[PDB]
Amino acid sequence: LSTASVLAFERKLDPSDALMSAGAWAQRDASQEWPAVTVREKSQTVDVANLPSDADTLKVRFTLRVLGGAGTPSACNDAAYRDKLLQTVATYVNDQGFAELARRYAHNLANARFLWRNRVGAEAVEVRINHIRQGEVARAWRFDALAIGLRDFKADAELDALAELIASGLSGSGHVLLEVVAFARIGDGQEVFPSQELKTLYSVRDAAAIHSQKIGNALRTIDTWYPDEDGLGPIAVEPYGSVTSQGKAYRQPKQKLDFYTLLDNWVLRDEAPAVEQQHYVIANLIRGGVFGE
Amino acid sequence: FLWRNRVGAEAVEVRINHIRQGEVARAWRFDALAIGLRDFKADAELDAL
Amino acid sequence: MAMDHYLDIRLRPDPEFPPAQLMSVLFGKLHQALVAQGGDRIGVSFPDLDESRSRLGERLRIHASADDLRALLARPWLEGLRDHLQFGEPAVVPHPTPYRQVSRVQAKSNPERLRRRLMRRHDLSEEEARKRIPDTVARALDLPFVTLRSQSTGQHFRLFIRHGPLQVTAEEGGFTCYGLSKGGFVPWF
Repeated sequence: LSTASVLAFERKLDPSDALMSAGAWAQRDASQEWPAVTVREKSQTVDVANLPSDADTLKVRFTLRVLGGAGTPSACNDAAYRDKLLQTVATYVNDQGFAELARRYAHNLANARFLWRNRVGAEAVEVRINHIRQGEVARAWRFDALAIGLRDFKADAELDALAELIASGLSGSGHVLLEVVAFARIGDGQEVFPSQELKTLYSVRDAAAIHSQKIGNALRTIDTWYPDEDGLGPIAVEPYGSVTSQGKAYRQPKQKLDFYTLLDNWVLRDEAPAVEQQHYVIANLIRGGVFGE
Repeated sequence: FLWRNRVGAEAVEVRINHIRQGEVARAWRFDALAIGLRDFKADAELDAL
Repeated sequence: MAMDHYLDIRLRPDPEFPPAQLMSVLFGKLHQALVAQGGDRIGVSFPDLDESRSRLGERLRIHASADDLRALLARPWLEGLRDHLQFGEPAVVPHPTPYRQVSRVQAKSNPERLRRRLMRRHDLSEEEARKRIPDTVARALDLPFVTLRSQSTGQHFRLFIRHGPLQVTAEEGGFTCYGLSKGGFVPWF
């Protein structure tokens, strides 16, 4: 038995772009017709996003499909590696649910980490989540993103309901479509940060916006079992687990915390790792990507 | 023909028109999620098409 | 020498903002929620400073008064974003007090502002003032003078500080409404 020369996993937890608008606080109950944040220009030329003169509240809206089928590759040469991988991931799914990873994803939805630098120094940020089965809200959640932490993971009732919904979506037990709204408080005409293009701010048809892979990076920010330091809290789940802004890179193939080494030992050689390392491995399989030699 | 555009969808339907002149001579309407993808099972309007 | 009431501030490392970005956010929050209603005693020196590697700020140390910290750390202009950094603790002032007079002032940075000043209230040659801006003309803080700037000008943060000489002497002065010294500051050590 050997490794498959081509692996390709389709991503799960597929988000849409963030349509940033603006408004005034305590009018959030009718926040459908709020005007969008328009990227303008001032000074050499730079692009600057702001707020309207009678507005102090951001609104960031996107949707999120939870797919399910998180073990089967979309392209695989071997037929023995493929069903070996399928029965290994089936062992992971039957000895314990997705509820741990899904609890951490529901926590990253629960706070407002998809707000990146429009959260720093905010007076009140509320993350509203609705459940969409048809064109009607089947279940409505409301949160408070400053109460729920960013470096630790806690418990609730509505967070456990949302985590149960995400865990049913990741296993294939149903179809989950969630829309996410994050109101905020910055000030009467301050500056908001969109994502920069190759300065140029990212936009759609006359609205500043955030890239969907940025919100996806803010959702796969889970793993606390890089065991070096908990002062940084959790980081993004990706193989050779690295931060480009930090510039360093923990979880190296020097030691054996790697995704590739753990995947080789737990698929091929049947070396079952610790439960936290296999949580990391299944989180990388939910992330997807181009694997194999 | 919806390759990845049906993977994880609420409802997928395929309606098919038969065109003789600039006019629909015979129309069909299906449910692509109720009709499977592993087996070939019979139906009335499927046998008409 | 007069750093009796002492405190610190440690911005934790996280991938949501840089250390200079976290220092600028903390400095802007302190300047908005400390000198908002005014005040007299505000001393913000580099409690973890190192002006040899060209890094102006990577740690915060507050040397303020008792009542200036009992009522200058309980507002929403200071709280809210406490998930990155942490709170502080009080410490007494020891016998070792270097006269590090830390200030909050500006420096010369205009390469064409002399032309604007001559056009407004000077009556000078604006063309010579515009063409007299070489690389060896600007004389600003080439050491780590961390300029926590806002989103109004595209130019990066230059020096904005009033540092003093670190020795075994004493030098204290009047604190402003932004956490600085106008002739000296509290101790550092």
